[PDB]
Amino acid sequence: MEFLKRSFAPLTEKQWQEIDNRAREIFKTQLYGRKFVDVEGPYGWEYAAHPLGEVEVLSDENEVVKWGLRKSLPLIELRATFTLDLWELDNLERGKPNVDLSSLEETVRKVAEFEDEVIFRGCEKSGVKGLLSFEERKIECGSTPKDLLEAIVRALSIFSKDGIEGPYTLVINTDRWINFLKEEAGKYPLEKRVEECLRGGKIITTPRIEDALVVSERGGDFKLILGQDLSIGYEDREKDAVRLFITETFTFQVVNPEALILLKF
Amino acid sequence: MEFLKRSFAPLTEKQWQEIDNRAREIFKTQLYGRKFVDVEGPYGWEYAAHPLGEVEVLSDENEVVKWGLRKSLPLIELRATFTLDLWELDNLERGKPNVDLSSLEETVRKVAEFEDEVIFRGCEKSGVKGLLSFEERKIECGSTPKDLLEAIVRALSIFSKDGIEGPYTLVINTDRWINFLKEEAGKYPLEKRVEECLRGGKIITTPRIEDALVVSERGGDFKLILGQDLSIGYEDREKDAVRLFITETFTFQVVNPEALILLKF
Amino acid sequence: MEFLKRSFAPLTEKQWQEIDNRAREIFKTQLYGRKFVDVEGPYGWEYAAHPLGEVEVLSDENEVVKWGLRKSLPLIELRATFTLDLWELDNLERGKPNVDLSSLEETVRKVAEFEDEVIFRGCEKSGVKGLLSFEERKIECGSTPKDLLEAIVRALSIFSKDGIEGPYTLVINTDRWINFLKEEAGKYPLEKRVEECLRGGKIITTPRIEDALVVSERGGDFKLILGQDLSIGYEDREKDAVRLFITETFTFQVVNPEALILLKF
Ligand SMILES: Cc1cc2nc3c(=O)[nH]c(=O)nc-3n(C[C@H](O)[C@H](O)[C@H](O)CO)c2cc1C
Ligand SMILES: Cc1cc2nc3c(=O)[nH]c(=O)nc-3n(C[C@H](O)[C@H](O)[C@H](O)CO)c2cc1C
Ligand SMILES: Cc1cc2nc3c(=O)[nH]c(=O)nc-3n(C[C@H](O)[C@H](O)[C@H](O)CO)c2cc1C
Repeated sequence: MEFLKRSFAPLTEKQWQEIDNRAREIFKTQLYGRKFVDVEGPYGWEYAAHPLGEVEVLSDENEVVKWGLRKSLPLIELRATFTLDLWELDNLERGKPNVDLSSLEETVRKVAEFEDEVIFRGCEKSGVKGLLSFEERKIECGSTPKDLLEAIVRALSIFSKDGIEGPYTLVINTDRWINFLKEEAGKYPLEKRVEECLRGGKIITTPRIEDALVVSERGGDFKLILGQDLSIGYEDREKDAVRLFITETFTFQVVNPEALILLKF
Repeated sequence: MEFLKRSFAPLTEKQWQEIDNRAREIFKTQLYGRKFVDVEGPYGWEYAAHPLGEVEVLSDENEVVKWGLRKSLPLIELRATFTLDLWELDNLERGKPNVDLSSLEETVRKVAEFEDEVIFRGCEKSGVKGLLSFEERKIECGSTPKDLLEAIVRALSIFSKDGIEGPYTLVINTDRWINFLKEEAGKYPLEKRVEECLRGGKIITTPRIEDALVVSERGGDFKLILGQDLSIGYEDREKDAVRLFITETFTFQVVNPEALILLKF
Repeated sequence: MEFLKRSFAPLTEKQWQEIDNRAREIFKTQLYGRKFVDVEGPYGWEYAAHPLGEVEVLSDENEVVKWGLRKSLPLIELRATFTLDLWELDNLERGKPNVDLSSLEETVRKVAEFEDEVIFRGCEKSGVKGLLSFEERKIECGSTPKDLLEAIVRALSIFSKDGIEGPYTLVINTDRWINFLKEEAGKYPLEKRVEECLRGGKIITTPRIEDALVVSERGGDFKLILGQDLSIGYEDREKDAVRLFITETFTFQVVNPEALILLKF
């Protein structure tokens, strides 16, 4: 990847490795969307659009030759920059085990948050529709631990009436889960009951939403399309610091809206 | 090519061959643009857009993460229909050499004219710019046969001052050429003089323009991009007739505007 | 060639190739002197002077030991600089076919003009004498197309009286050639007559002179001596631009002044 001009920066191999290994760890645990969707393999740094499969007509009614245009989806590209310090970085060659790298982490968190916002709520100027926008898949619930177990059993019937099968998964907030655990105290464990009602499912707690939703994981309903994965590169040299950046290119879409249910409580 | 539903029409092999061979001949001689441009090979019935290689910025000035969208060109698709007669078509099996096929020819001519209009004058709603739009490549001429020979020699100097080489070609109207031939009568032939001033070039007469232009043919300056070539297919059956159609998908662009000169007289 | 510090510039192989290929084309057609002289092979970046073969005496008349110094010609070295833009250059990796490179071309033209001026008119401070300085090889002509054909036939006799043979070539201005072509209109072609009078020669039109001259091309009368050919290198990096330069080292001389005739009209 020669468009990332790495070999013109005054660093060594050990310093490059130390920089990469720290960002990999945080990206592993802070990307919540990539836990239950599909990913389509990289195409390259020159890919530009993804086809939809239709045509719109722009000619009159009485003409002999008739014509129109094809339709597609554009990709999104991002870039974010930060700085580091050379004397502090150079203590690694004298044998120091712990070095200060706070700016890197602070930037990584914001990039992850930006990426999740599009999957959960969509983008207006690009023509993307998110999960929380389908308002014909909502059902009502209550505020006691009993209504949750009622609602799961009600949802599985609607799933069966449409032909959808496979393992099922629950995605829920964190404070509500803690409140439920506090309210149910001194009795049979609640995780066991929930997994038995799901018939061998899973629970995922996140701070990105405000209520709960239920999905199926047979495969082929939510797609994320990548051109280039997340990468780090070099920009310029200041008086006694260096400047680096992070980049990526992507888009997202939803195919079958019948494998998703929203709970309101 | 199974999207052209040919095998559901009540015809035989000889009738299909007779229909194809007549259209090929007229398409060979009525497509004037394809004589001096480049053609990029077919990509398929699902190709949708062609990339340009840029990005436009849509974020604010003070933000930490910045983003934009990629850019491309959409393709154009066309379709035209006509009808034929079964009893008249069926005399071919009794041994008749000449059959009436006038509607086919009348439709082929209009399709060819539509295709040439875009190359010579562009399309507003698709973002295409044509040859006659570059107004900084014009020079002046006169109305006598002497000024043409002066203008060619003047143009070759401007060609040499930019680094452009290769064989050269002249494209001119028809009535003006006939008038020049009438005005020069009883002297040395004019084609020989013109080709000697071009230093071994060629002359092309067409009814599509109104003046003359000079181009170079080294290769790599005018591109035509095809998805699917021109094809014939079947639609439905009327009381005692049949209905067929013609289709294609394409786009066009100009790379180096320095291999083109326009003459005004 | 390691004195051209190329590998310290933030560019890639494709960008270097794109920069070289454009300058080669313009240098090919804008160097007019190198069409009918001889070139002596490169000697290196350390060559400094070329010997003439004489000695001048600096001692008195009555002395017992007598001495002097040898004589030679010094070489000329040049350098010219320009700047380019990084974001615009970086669109080549996204797939763009046409990039802006105007400063390079504007500098190349001036370097070519500087080089031709020395061959055609000489240098005072270096001790070089040019072609248009030999005033004992001039003959007179007129302003009609007939006098040119008379003058060529007169010149070949003077050539034969000295022992000079070989193919012959005519070098002439451009506006005068166009005026001659306009004045001779409607008759036998003029290029054929001129080449027949030259007995199988060639014609070269240039904007560098004001009249015509006739030369012979048997070999060994006009020499151009090179130390290093034309080259491109890297200087420094500005805020968001880069700085590059062009260099060369040469000299020139005339051996036999009897293979050259000047026409005045
Ligand atoms: C013993 C010593 C070691 C130093 N080591 C480094 C170093 O590894 N990196 C660095 O950037 N500056 C270092 N400096 C400081 C450097 O000489 C200077 O302060 C700045 O590089 C420019 O003023 C060092 C200074 C001293 C006295
Ligand atoms: C001797 C004869 C031959 C015919 N051949 C054809 C034929 O080849 N194709 C056809 O469409 N109709 C043909 N017809 C006409 C057909 O029977 C009828 O007019 C229409 O097909 C429906 O009314 C023929 C009629 C006759 C009397
Ligand atoms: C999406 C995006 C892509 C960019 N690409 C480049 C680039 O390829 N080269 C460049 O010099 N600057 C680029 N810049 C601008 C760069 O971040 C910044 O403007 C200057 O490099 C220093 O301010 C880009 C900016 C954005 C937002």
